[PDB]
Amino acid sequence: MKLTLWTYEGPPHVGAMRVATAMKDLQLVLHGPQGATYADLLFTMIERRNARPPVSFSTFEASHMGTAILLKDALAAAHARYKPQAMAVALTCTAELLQDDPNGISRALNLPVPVVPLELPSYSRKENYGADETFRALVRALAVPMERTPEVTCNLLGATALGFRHRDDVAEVTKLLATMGIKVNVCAPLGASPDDLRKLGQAHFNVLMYPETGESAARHLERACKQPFTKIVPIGVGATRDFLAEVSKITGLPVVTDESTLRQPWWSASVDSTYLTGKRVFIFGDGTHVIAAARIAAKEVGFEVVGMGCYNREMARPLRTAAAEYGLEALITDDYLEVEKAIEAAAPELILGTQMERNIAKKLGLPCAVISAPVHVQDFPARYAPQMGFEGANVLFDTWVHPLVMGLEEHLLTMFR
Amino acid sequence: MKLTLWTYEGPPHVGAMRVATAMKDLQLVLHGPQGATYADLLFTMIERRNARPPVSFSTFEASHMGTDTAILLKDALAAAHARYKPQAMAVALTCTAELLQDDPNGISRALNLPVPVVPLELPSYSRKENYGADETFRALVRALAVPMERTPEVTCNLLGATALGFRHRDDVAEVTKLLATMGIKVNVCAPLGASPDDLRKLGQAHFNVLMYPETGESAARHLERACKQPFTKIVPIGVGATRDFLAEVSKITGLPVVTDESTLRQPWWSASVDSTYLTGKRVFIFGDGTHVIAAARIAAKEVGFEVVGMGCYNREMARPLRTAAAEYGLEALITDDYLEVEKAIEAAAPELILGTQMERNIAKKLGLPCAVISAPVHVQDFPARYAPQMGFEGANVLFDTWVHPLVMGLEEHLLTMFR
Amino acid sequence: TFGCTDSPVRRERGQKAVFCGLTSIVWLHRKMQDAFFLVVGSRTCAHLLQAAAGVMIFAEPRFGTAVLEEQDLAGLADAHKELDREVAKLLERRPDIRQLFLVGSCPSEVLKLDLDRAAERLSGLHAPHVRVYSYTGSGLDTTFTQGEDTCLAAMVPTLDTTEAAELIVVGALPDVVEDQCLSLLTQLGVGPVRMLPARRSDIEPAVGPNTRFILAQPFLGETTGALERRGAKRIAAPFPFGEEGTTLWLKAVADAYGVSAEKFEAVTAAPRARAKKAIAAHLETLTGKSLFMFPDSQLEIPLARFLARECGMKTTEIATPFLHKAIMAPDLALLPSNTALTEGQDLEAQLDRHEAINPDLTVCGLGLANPLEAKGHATKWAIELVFTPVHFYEQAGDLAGLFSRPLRRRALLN
Amino acid sequence: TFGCTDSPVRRERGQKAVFCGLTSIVWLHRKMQDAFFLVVGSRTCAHLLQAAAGVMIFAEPRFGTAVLEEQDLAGLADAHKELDREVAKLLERRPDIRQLFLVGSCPSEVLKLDLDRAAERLSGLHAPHVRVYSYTGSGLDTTFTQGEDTCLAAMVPTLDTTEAAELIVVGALPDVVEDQCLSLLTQLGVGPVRMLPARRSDIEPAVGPNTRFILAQPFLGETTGALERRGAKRIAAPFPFGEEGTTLWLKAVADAYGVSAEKFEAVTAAPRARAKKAIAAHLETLTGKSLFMFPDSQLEIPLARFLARECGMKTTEIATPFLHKAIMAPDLALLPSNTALTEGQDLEAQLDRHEAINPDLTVCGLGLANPLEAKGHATKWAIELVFTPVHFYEQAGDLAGLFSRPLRRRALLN
Ligand code: SF4
Ligand code: SF4
Repeated sequence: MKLTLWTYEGPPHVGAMRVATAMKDLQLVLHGPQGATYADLLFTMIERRNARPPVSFSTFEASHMGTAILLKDALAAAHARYKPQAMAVALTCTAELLQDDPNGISRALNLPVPVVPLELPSYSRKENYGADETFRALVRALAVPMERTPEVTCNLLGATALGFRHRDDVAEVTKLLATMGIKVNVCAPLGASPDDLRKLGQAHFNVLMYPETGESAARHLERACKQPFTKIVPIGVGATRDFLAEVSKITGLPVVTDESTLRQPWWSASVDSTYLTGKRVFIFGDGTHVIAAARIAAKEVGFEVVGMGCYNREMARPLRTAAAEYGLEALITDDYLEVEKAIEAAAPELILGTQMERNIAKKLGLPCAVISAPVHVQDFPARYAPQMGFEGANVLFDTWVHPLVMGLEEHLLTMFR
Repeated sequence: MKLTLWTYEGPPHVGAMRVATAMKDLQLVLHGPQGATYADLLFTMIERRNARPPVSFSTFEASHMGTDTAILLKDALAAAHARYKPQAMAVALTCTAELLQDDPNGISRALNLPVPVVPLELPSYSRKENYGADETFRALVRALAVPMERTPEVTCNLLGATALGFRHRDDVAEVTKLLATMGIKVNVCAPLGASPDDLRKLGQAHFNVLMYPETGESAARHLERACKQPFTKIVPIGVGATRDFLAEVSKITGLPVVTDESTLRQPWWSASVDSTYLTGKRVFIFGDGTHVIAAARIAAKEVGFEVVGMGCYNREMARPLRTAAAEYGLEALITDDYLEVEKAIEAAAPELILGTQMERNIAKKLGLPCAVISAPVHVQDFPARYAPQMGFEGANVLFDTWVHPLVMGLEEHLLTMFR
Repeated sequence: TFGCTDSPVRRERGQKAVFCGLTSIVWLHRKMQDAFFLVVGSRTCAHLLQAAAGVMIFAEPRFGTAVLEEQDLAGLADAHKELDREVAKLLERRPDIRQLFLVGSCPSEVLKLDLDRAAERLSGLHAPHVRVYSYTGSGLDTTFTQGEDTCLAAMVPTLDTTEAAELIVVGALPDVVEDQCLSLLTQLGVGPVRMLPARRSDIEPAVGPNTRFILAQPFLGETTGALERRGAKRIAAPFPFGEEGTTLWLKAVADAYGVSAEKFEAVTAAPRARAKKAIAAHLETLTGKSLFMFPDSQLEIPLARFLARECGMKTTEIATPFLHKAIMAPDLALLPSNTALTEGQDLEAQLDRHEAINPDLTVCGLGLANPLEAKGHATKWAIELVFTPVHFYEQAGDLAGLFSRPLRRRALLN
Repeated sequence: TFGCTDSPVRRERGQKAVFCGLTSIVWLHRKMQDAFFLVVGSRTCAHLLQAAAGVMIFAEPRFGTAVLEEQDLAGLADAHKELDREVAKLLERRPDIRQLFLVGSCPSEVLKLDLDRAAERLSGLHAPHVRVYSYTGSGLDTTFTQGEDTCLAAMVPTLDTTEAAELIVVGALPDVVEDQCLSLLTQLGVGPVRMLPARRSDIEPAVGPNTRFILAQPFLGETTGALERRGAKRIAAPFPFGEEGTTLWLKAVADAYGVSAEKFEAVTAAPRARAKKAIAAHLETLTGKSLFMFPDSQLEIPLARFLARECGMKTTEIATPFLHKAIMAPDLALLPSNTALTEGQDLEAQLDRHEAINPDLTVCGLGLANPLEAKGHATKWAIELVFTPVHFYEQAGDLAGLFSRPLRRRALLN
């Protein structure tokens, strides 16, 4: 038992939901208690969706302890009602403690579409694992070896529902691949139907956009479909360049860039940015966004990276490898009190992190920007707001620098009283 | 004379520079004192430019009070030509040189150079920056726009985008898109991006999009009389006004309205349940005529705020604004004195204020939420990221910008209330 | 055309979209300044609290979750020793807390942790400074506001005994509401009167065979039971929403205390006229509009009653997650007799009913609200009605405002 | 290898890119708490103060501008009546102000408004509470920091007479710097010592034939003149930048006051060792780098002296808007002999020399900074050196930091 107030990540079943809601024509059925539907809210409210997530719960209660029957009707009702191309079934943390076997129950029922069962270790793993696993499982269950499309094409892998800037990152990466002759085959799970998943095999290679929600499924595709997948995530001008280089090697195609709107390199080089130099930054968040943020901070903006860490166990190796290159020991924790402590010890001048760090930042009168989930409604915006590629860099620059000029502004203004 | 701390607008010559810097292959020469170069900084720093503005000053001083001064502007004009070989030049006076004897007209005709030299009249004790811009652009246009044969393709001109324009760069980008989405291609865009040669080619466009009334109207009219070119009366800021703009273009060209709405999220966002408490919220709106009019329609008709005040610092837009504000049961506030604004806001007293870097401060003083909708503005509002106000991404961008300070206000309220 | 005492109520069971009682901790811990609510449960529970608490989570709130790890499952163990260590760690870094709540979850119940034995031993180890109780807030046994009910009911047995005839107003209300309530009752000459729960642990009420209590919230079945079990007697009354609700509520109390209609109409006419005028502003957009209410809180029947009778709305299907026949009787008596009444629910079934009915306003949870808007239906999210001051006279106009607003916005957006 | 007293200085006159004296009001009003600076000028003037004040404009600062309207040009009536009205308006709305400054602009001088006659009449009308002065800050007459010089020089004639031999440190410095300075001098045994300007109008220093002054800032030619005209005597010294500059500055004072080399080395060794350690941090990226300075402030020669001698920089062309031969003598003595010196400028001509020179570091105005960066040259904008504390011992390392930083950032960004 661990006293817990703040949690960076949900239970794994929310990760499952994140894959389901990301897709179309797929119904997720979760065995769980009356009350388990509370996650509904994250999708309809934070992501401001216009449809209930394609998720249904058996919703058992006290009187029901005496329930395998319930999951069966739940699976049945979802098919009858929505006639989806495919389904997935799994257990909530409460139903993890029950007897009922999702695998046995769904094969008993025998429906005219595939039903993928999922293992969700609700007492050992969290949201991201949930999403990686569900996505992986769905892919193993539908991806067939296939003939390569005549034109050069790739898959976008790992874009999910409550993804920090997934919507616009997908838009942005599609653009820069297209500026280089590559057309997108299918994007999964975001936007994909189970039928789209069956057509994955025919792409030449895979863009792994988000390691924590797509890696597993990218590997399966490497052995199962002879599909290589990109290791570099294009956040930051430099990392975007190398990503493009990486694609060149994979495809043989020459690197072609439309930089007519890339304003970050000049902005940062510009005279105004000279006092950014040496500014101490603390960086926290999810493995992927932290690694990218640190390269931008050191090699692109000129901050001193003074602290680096993440909440997701899964990225602890790539992060330690990376942090090492800055003379820094990675901080791996999901205890916001460990972060609060580390920030205080590092005493940065800017903090880059999550909604939580936003708050810590305010507690300590420090400027602050948000770089990764978990995040509130604000950071699911109406305006175009990628993190990847060139517009990504542009956007990043404005977001980070803004709270510094405000700080300088508040300081100076009160200093003239 | 009148005691002045804050000023919404520069002197007209700053407006001149806004036209010149917006252009390429055009040198402006301004007769003015040593010290007049201070506006250089505005382009270099706020618009973060990578080249010094195409503007040179005669730079006279104390010891020069004598026949020397006419001679100085002569050298200035001469040196700029010799050195940059521009396609065309313009020449006018600083406020202090407006008090001197030297005539820009007579002196440049005396010099007689191989390219046109447009003289400008800048009433520096009666008019301000935007006037300066409108007049310089007008003048340049009169001097260069010839009647011409209409292009085979349907094309239009983008008129009024200048240098220290609030969101001009990305507005030009955005309007270009929605015209292209509808079969129309842009002929020339001026002042922003154009050379004096492009200005000669204005005549061949079918019609004119008047993006910013306060920096392009004059030139649009000239083009109506001189080129039989009609010009759009509606400025596309806000989903509704964008629609009407498109309707207006349909009328003018005959082409059907075609929209790519795949990225338009503002209507749903504000229809969305989380927007309900925006209903009835009192907004005060101030800034530049054009932006305030637009902002009011979005507030009332699109987001559901109650518009509780409207005004502008821009005397030129007084009529359009009184016309507009009347429809809201409101009396327009026309002033350039931030203290009148401060008083009006207080009497109003709104829950949100939409305005200018000054109103951001007044808002701060008053512990009120606030968003910037119009010039004058600082470095931060000349962003690296895509940030139009016009068209569909405009709406999207506007919605984020306005809602943000309200959710922060509620957030800081609630969490202080929790201790 | 008014009266629903004899109308058949649809007892529905199936897919349910509701919050668990754990949620109640959110408004509840605010009221009880001395208390801390420790949920023994999974990370799911932690997550829910977080989602449910939004901004509050950053305001060091006096609730937390003892998240069960892998080895707390694996039998035997000191589930109890683990719990104890965490509790000591908690009470130390937090000596302000005077009463501690072990709030049971689904996982904790399915694992059958004896939280009662835990509360017992812990009361021992931490007396006299801290008293520790136990109660279920799980999805298995509790819907949303029902978590308030189980909490208070757990406190009742342990309350001080007394023989004085006193009035207890039961149910956490906002402090402005609580005060207005307290004032009016003093003006009517009923006294002395105390709330359950009280603002601090040291001024909890006493109960005895001569105690009278009246409910401010519909969802207090269990608490009623435990109070009656101690000898206390309820004043039946409809719930104080609107002018009519409040007057009828107050009157029920006055009558039980023998207050002349003299003093009653004196104390009450000013506040009443104020209340009725505030409501009229909304009568405009409200009258004639058909209403649908999904089950969330047990507040739906009396609020449907307020909306029909005082705002001229027409009821449709009004659903509650639980319907106490006796407590709700006053309000059922004044609800329009056409009303299709539902206890529990089967989501997809009820949505088909909804689609068919096509109502002008729908009350529902956040998970339903936007999807419904998207498909054309104006909604009003239920959860606002537990945090906004809505009870009694001064908040009556504000109450009706909660429902006019969405219709006015739907109207205004086109 | 060091010595520039004999070097031909290029007196250039052509297009100039510099700020006018009005700018000086921006740092200057901060140091004189009692004072208000009223500029009589055009909107152009107002706009420049605005641009030059950036954020400060919103901090209710104690300067403004009586902006000339059309009627004020048009002949001699009420320019003075109108000015008077605005001053009365101003002094009532702001009764804390004890000194008011009519600051002259280009427009006001071309119009020949007699700001002097105005100051005198207004001193009359607002005595005893307010004394009003007049001085020019116009582009026609002053470059940037030269506005401080004209201001101070206007105050001098009116200063109280005294016969005590006192030290006056001339030039607005940061309060941090001013105190460090004041302390060291008291520790050397020099006293009593006062600043011009003083923090408040009531503690302005007195002047007499027995007064000694030393300059803290190079741009004080006029104030020197007016101070001497009253009988005071200047201590010549180089300007207190770097360890060398400060030491030599302090030495000059000590010498004039006959303080033993024992007492001097005692007070001075600690802060000196501290100073030269702080500068070593920067010696790394600084040594061997060529320096170019465009004309802005008159601080460029002594700063060039500090950069070359203490940080191992190589000078190139060092330009100043004005070069007082006698004041700048100590520092010219220490500048490396190769240095091409310029007074005034022709922008295009100087820029050709710049391009030709290809310097590692270029000091310049904001209007040139970015364009030069774009073209590949590392730059350090000049205007920071009037707001940031840079003088004396503790600020020395910081000073070197201002120049090292851009080079390390150009390095770092590739
Ligand atoms: S429904 Fe049960 S398992 Fe889920 S959050 Fe509520 S108490 Fe915890
Ligand atoms: S140079 Fe002269 S006219 Fe220009 S702002 Fe300065 S004082 Fe005013």
